[PDB]
Amino acid sequence: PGISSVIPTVLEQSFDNSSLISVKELLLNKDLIHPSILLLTSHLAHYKIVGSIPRCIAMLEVFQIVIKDYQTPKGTTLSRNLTSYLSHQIDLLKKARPLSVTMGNAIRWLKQEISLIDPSTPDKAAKKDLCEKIGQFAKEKIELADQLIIDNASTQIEESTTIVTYGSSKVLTELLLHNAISLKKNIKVIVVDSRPLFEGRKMAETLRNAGVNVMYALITSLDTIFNDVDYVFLGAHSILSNGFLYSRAGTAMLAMSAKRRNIPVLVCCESLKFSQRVQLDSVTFNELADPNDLVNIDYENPVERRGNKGALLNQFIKERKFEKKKLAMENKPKGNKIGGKKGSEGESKDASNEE
Amino acid sequence: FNITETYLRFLEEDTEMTMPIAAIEALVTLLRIKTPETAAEMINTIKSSTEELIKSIPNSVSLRAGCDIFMRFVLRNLHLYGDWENCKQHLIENGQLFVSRAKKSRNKIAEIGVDFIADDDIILVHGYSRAVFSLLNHAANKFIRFRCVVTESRPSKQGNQLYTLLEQKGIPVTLIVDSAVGAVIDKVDKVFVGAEGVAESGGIINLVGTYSVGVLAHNARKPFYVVTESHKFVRMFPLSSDDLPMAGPPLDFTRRTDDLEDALRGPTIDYTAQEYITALITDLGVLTPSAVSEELIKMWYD
Amino acid sequence: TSHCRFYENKYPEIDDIVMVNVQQIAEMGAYVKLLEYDNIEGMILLSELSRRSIQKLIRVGKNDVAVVLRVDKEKGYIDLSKRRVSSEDIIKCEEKYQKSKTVHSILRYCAEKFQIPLEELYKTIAWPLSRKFGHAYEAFKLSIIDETVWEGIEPPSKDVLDELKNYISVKIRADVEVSCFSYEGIDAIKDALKSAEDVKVKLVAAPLYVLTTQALDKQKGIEQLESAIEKITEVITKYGGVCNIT
Repeated sequence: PGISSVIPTVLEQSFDNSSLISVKELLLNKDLIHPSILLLTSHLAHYKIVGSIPRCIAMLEVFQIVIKDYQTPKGTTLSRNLTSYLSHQIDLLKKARPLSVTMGNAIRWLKQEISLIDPSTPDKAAKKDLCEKIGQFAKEKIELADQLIIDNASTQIEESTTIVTYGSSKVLTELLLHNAISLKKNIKVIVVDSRPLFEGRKMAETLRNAGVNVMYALITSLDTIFNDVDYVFLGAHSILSNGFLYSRAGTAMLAMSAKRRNIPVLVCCESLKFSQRVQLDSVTFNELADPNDLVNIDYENPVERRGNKGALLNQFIKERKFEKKKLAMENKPKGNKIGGKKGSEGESKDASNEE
Repeated sequence: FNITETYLRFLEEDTEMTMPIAAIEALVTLLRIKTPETAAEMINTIKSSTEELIKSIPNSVSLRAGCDIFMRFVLRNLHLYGDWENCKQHLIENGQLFVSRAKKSRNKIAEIGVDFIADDDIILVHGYSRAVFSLLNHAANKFIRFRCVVTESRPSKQGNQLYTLLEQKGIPVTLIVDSAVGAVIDKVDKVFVGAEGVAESGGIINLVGTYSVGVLAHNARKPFYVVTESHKFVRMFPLSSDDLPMAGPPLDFTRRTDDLEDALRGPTIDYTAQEYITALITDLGVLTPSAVSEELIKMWYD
Repeated sequence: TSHCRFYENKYPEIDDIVMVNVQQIAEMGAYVKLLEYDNIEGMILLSELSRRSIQKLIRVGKNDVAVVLRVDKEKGYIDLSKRRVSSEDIIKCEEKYQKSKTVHSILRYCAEKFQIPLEELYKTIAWPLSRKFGHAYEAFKLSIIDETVWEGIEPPSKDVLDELKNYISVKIRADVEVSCFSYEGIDAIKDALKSAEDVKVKLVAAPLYVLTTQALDKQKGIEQLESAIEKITEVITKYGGVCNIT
């Protein structure tokens, strides 16, 4: 069935809203789970590249593999043990890493498609049309929509401009690549990064591989890099019905500084990214991770030192806690780019009712 | 047949024929000559004439907005796959009916937007829109008590023009300079504004000092008003505080001169964000914040 | 060069059905190009292309189904409609499009080989095939079974005509492992060669014989190869040896 309970480090006096645990190294599991799920869960447990957008694309492709591998039993019909098997997938995904919003809208789409097709049509004729529809759904709601964000941003950005960014969002990487290569402008791109993971480093590396004028910075060094900047792009994860921006780590800090230092904040988003759940602060529902990633003196990722820190359990109160998914305040961002072109953040739920 | 020339003929007219409504009426006249039966011959030539109009534009925004609504109405006509002739006759007729709707809307607003001005309130008015002044005149017709403060706006000297038009009515006034406009927000109940355009975001497209008014009022917590006729909506999203469509200067710094000729250059049109507007008034009900975007989403269906 | 219309005249009419490959989107509708009636632009409006949110529909991707409303036979202005085409007619629109696409593929080898303009070749073909016979696809199907449509109009290029017939019409490899332990075997292999060749049979090694059997409709090569295996087995059983065939 799986491994449950027994957690590393202290239970903590402050911040105990979410699960801090799970299976990293494979020990005692059911022998029916499709290996592509087992690969993705082992990926997302220690992932450096993904941030909202690519996670769902991978989740869709894994589902496409499962359906291609799916052969309907002679006794039990298509809608019999499929939905239980999918519930086993999600529960294993939940154990590894809390799901994104876009992942939820994908699952909801798939469960709608199961109910739409009745067990009466031939099995090989069924799955052949299904994967075609998923491919068209991935075309429309991701790839073609992404291209629409690209061109919407293209008109918005002025000629010869400085941009500061954060994260490892797929949409923004392609945005900047479009700016450097296809349009050919003088774009100075500054990238910022935190401590738990080097998302910005990876983005800067890819921009260097393109050949961009890149400065690489940290949160501590912000009040020096600004005093230059014209636009700030944030890697969206979810915008709520409120209009609040639930995104990655060092996001709100940047957003605040920008608002106070005149220059606006811009956020690129997808029509699949919006949710109807609501919150107002970072404490509400957080994506907590184990302090194991924050033990080492960083530099790269694996260095293995006999340093100063080591003990978490035996130490008399030493909560070295960090968060991953935080909240930006509502008024601070100004632009949102989506499937329906444009719209300010105070108009958040004009997509949810439009469906 | 020309469309820019037809718009140029309105010199001593104006006031009744509002600047966009006269351009929309000019669009309908150009449509009705060369047969609206064909959708390939006509729409493409309408698009070319709007492009020629934009190229001739020096510092106007509302003419581009008014074209969009026209286009939208034309496309919506034969959305019922109706007779290619009764749908056409309804399209040609909705030109004079469009101008007649500017009168009906003004009749609506001037009875709705007099409620905001309460018993004995000192007003600091900025800019000049036909909707805001019509509120001011038809409140005097309603026999209501209000004081007025004139802002010294500097485009083609608008403050002096506003002051003279207030004298013709019978309401006590005095000149206040836009530099000293901060020193007035204590003896002023409410601040009013007339806009050149209203943003997709919920912000405002206005004159040579309006953002400055918006911020000071936000500091003093005193209300900030925008009153207009409901046709000045563009699918425009000015991302930053100083970014707008221009044919002239976006802040130019000149070389050393002795004769003194190159000086004036400053941002003549300025944007203000959504937060600074307390209230917005049009004929499309009483609505301010996310309302503008919902209107634009409803129109564009995107 | 890819040009010239599929039909006889340049501009369409009223009620005639076409297939469009989408080029642009939004505002008006889509200034595009056709795959049924010329490569010039023919515009439609958002209303027509909706019926039944929409951004996900097509937006310059594949092909749809549209009917021509308004044609300007003076300078070049075309109007279309997507909604108007009935569900029974949609299948017929797709089949005419498939017929037009096959005609366009046929009249492209001619321009490549002899280095002559495609519009002149399209004009000389579309007079007995497209106007008199009915359509160019069914006339081509008549010509491959028994040449009767091609015999009417005289062709200036006959080498192109032979290259096109070869394209409408592939070798399948076969190896024979000869391991004879008989008194006479040379005369036997010569007899097996005279029955299989009279397609191309060559010698590489003493035990291995490499032969490529030609197929007209791809499946024809299997029946002739199986006949060749039967003929080799009949030859060597009498002399006193063994022939292994793969």
